[PDB]
Amino acid sequence: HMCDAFVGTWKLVSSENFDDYMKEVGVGFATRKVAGMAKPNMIISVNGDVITIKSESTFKNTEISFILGQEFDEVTADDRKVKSTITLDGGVLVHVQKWDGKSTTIKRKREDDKLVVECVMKGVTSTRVYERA
Ligand SMILES: O=C(OCc1ccc(Cl)cc1)c1[nH]c(=O)[nH]c(=O)c1F
Repeated sequence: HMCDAFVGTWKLVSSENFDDYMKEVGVGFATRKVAGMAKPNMIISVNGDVITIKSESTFKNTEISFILGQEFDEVTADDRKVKSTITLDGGVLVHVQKWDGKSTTIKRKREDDKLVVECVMKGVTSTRVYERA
């Protein structure tokens, strides 16, 4: 039952500071513009120890599957090749991506009826709020 409150289909309802977060990460202009316009759904499922997180939008469809604590290589929507590790820390999914000596952290948590995504690169945070679809 690990992650039960995360499982389901979620739709983006608000975003703050996402352009600035993408600039900090190194995302180029055209990708920032099209990615920032996207209204993704996030589809989270669990089968045994394997968690799958899909993102679907008009920009990109992505999918990761992973086991908590077990590093994996990920191609991000902006085409970075990163090494990722996702853990559960006090009920928060904490996703760390490493590439080219840089690091960013994406936290996903349940708050009331929302799934809140916080993306942090150095001092820049973006907050993205999802509701059940
Ligand atoms: O920032 C996240 O990915 C990093 C990223 C951000 C922008 C680009 Cl172009 C590529 C990758 C992320 N992950 C999620 O699961 N939901 C979100 O809303 C979300 F923004």
